[PDB]
Formats: sequence, structure tokens, C-alpha cells
Amino acid sequence: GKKIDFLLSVVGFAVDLANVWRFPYLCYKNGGGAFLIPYTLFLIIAGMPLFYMELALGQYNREGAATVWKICPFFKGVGYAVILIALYVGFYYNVIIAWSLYYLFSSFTLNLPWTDCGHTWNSPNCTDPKLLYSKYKFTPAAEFYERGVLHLHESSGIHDIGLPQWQLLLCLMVVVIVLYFSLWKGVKTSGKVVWITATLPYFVLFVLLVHGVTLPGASNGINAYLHIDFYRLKEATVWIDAATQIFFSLGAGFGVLIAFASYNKFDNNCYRDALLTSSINCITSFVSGFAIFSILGYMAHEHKVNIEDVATEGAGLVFILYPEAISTLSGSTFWAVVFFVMLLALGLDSSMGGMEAVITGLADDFQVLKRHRKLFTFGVTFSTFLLALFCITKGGIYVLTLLDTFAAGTSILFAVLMEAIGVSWFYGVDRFSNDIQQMMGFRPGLYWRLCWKFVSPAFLLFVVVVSIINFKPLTYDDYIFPPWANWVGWGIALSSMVLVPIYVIYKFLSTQGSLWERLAYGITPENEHHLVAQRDIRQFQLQHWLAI
Ligand SMILES: CN(C)CCC[C@@]1(c2ccc(F)cc2)OCc2cc(C#N)ccc21
Ligand SMILES: [Cl-]
Repeated sequence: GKKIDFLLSVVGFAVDLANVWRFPYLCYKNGGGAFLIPYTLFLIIAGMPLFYMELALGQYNREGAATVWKICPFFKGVGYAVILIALYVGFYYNVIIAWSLYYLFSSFTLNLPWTDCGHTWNSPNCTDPKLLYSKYKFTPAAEFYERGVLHLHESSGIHDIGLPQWQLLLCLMVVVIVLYFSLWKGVKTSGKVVWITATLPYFVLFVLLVHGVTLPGASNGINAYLHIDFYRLKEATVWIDAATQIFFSLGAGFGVLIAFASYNKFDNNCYRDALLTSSINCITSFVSGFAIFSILGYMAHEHKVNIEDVATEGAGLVFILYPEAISTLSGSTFWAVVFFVMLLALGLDSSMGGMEAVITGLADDFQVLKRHRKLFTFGVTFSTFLLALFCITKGGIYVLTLLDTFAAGTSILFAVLMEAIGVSWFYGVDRFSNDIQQMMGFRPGLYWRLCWKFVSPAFLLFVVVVSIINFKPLTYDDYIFPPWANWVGWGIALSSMVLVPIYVIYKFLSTQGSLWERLAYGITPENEHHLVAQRDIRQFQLQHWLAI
């Protein structure tokens, strides 16, 4: 049972809300197949080494994202930045679960609300295919999602978000209460019910793929998926999106991996964990893209519109597609219930992990918080509840888009780049390899060390620079955000990006001694500060820097 339980755990942890909800619309927005080349390249080159490095760090040091930097005290700022990024993401990661809960609640009927027009929320322009460069938006499913769930028609933009919707308010309240009561007692919350949540997503994806392949218009969608438009690979939007989606789905850059590995056994095999998780994530992403493109090709055939204009490119793509695929099934009510229960469970577990990252990171830093986990959990959950209250308004989709674009974009890329640079160069790739050997029994191969030291940081810096200089103003379908919205988004990104130099400056000023003494104390492990007085620093010799 050692291997079967491990396989269940790894397959459960290998699929996130990202793979199911965010990958579809990022793949649709980027042409389809053309998005998989950057995705797979980045996956290997950066994602696999960074996943492995974070797991090894957490396992060896037994600390959260913040306090794990006792090895290189100057990067506690990086730790704080990743914790803040996780906190930001949790603001809308819960609104998505609220949407899923609302859909599940509305799915308990023999006549699904997303099948035809004729309801209170339908506009006079609603078009029913059975009864008779834009994105359409006049279909029963799109009309339902945008009017009877979001009530987006009552807001003119991000300047007129309006008051919170009370149905989504109740759903968010339920989600937050469940999260708190699942986090308040301790980290140990697995091995009890995750069995169903680890297999259900794969079953749902399998059934959807099998059913969608046999649809009238699925062939065109599959052709559009397997057709690669190489012109799109010279714009850098696809590359930025692929990198960000990778660091989202894999879980790196949020401090989740370090916090969760801090509870692993000292002899746990992180290399096999990273390899298996990366392979599963790649296969799942490819299958999900295939099924999504099949579904939207079927819809394009159904609605007599081009595949590029059939559906939205925003965060509601799954809530438009999956109900439309369910409506084509027999006993569609049961399938809808099953799918949305799956989505609820997956989102709940993912948000639970994201919030546990923050809780552990802050509790390891301050012992008072670690002594009062109940109050700290309540405070974190209440803050998330309010800042997600901000995202359930009538124009809440615009705020959600702004967050999903800015909270972890260049910010998460920069945080991961700083993590990699810090460890590999200042702490030492040789030291990290020695630690991994002492931990798991074998030294990492040359490929891993090269990826950690040279390849991954270079690509991360390149993508960060390109995202900064090649920045497209924010938009949501046909709505162009005003400039101050972009300024606010860049301020949000900087809020977590700037914690690195700020903490470096604070650490330098707070330390006592000469400039060289300050540097030595800053770039030396906290448990080896007794060598600073002996003027024996490895970082001050060229051998340390040229070591690979
Ligand atoms: C952006 N989000 C927040 C990242 C979440 C990462 C994740 C995680 C933690 C440790 C790992 F080794 C691997 C993945 O946290 C828990 C979890 C649960 C599921 C489920 N079902 C899926 C992923 C995770
Ligand atoms: Cl993904």
C-alpha cells in the first residue's frame, strides 16, 4: 500500500484548480496548439527544476517560505513576497469556488437554467439555436453565466462595480466558513476524504473527452487545436502566459511547496515526486486542452459562428463550455451535479493549500501566532472574505480579471527568479546538492544543477523583462480598462515585488559592524555566524562562485 497510497496522493496533488479552470482559457486565448510549445518548454526547463528545488528546500530546512531563508538571511524579503502573492491569489480563488457552489445549487433541477432563453435574466437579444469580431454573448449558457449569476449587465465597468450580489455573498460566506473549519485545527487534513477528490477530476475529464470527440463539430475544434500558428510565437504574450500558468498549476512561487514539504519525512524522495507531478500535469493539460477545443468546435458548429468568436476568452470560459457539454449528455442533471461537486472539491482543496501556505509561513516567523492558530486562521479567513467581497460585486468580473492578471504575473516570476538566484548562487548549488545527498541519498545530476544555476534563472529573467517591456493594456473581451486600472494593477504587482530590496535594505541597516561585516552576516547562514568574526567567508572566494 506504500506505492498505491503515494500514487493516490501525488495524482491528487498534481491537479489544481489551475489545470481545470485557468488552462482552458489561456490555451483558447493563445490559439490552442501554439500555446503547448512554450508551455512544455517552460514546464521542463523552469518548472521541473524549480519544483524540485522548492521541495528539497522545504524538506531539508523544516521551515516555511519566510523562515527557510535563514540559510541566506537577505532573502526573507523573497519569502514575504511569495506569502503576499499567495494571500492575493486567495482573494479570487475563493470567488471561483463561490461560482462553482452557485452552479451546483442551481444544477438541482430537471430543466437546467443554461439550456434556453425565456428566463428573467435573458435579454431580448438572446438567441436559442433549437428555437430558431465580437464574442457573441447571446447564447443561453453565456447569457445565464453573465446575467443570472454575475449580473454583469448591471455594471458598466470597473468604475461602476456596484454592491455585492447577495446570492454570491451567501455562497462565499459558506465557502469561507468551510475553509476556516477545515484549517483551524492543524495542517493534518489529508488522508481522510481526498480519495474521492483525487480520482473524480480524472474521471470527469475522461468522460468529457470521450463524449466531446463524438460531436458534430468536434473535428474542426481538434483541427484548430493541432494547427500551430507560428506567427503567434514571436509576440511573447504566449510565452508570458505559459510561464505564469506553469508556476500556477505546479504550485511553485506561492510558498506552498516549501510549507508542505516542511512536514515531509527527511528521507522522502523529492526527485521522484517532482518527476511524477510534472509528467501528470503535462498529460492532464494536454488532454484538457484537447477536450476544451473539441467542445468549443462543437459549439462553433452549433451557433454558426467562427471558432475564434464562439466563446469568451475570460475566466468564465469553463462555466460557459462545461455546462454546454453537459447539456448534450443523457441525464444531464446528474452529470452537472457530478462535475460541479468535483469542481467544488478541487477548488476547496487548492484554496486550503494556498491558505495553509500563508498560515504556516507567518506562524513559523512569529511564535505568538503559532501559539494561537485559531485566532490567526480566523483573521486570515476574515481578511480573505472581505477582499473577496470586493470581487462579488456587479462589476466583480473586472476586478477578478485585474487580480488574475496582476497579483501573480511578473510578481510571481520575479519571486521565483529571486528564489533561484538566491539559493543557487549565494547559498551555493554545491551546498544544495550536498544537502540533497545527505537527505535523499544521491547527489542531483548535472542537468539539475545546470538548470538551477544557469538555465532557469536566465529564462526567468528574460520572461520578466519581456513582460515588463511588452505589456498590453488590460481588457476584458470588448471592454477596455481605463489607464488608472492598469496603474492600480502595476501597483498591486509592485506591492509584492518591492519587498525584496526593502528587506535587504532593512537587514543591512539593522546589522552592526563594518560594511564587509554587514555583507558577511547578510549572506551567511544564521547558524554559521561564528565564522564572520574569523574572517572566513566562502562567498568572498572565487571558488564558491565558479562552483557548479
Ligand atoms: C495556486 N494553488 C494555490 C497552488 C496549490 C498547490 C497545492 C500543492 C501542494 C503541495 C504539492 F506538493 C503540490 C501541490 O497545494 C495543495 C494542493 C491541493 C491540490 C488538490 N486537489 C492541488 C494542488 C495543491
Ligand atoms: Cl496547467
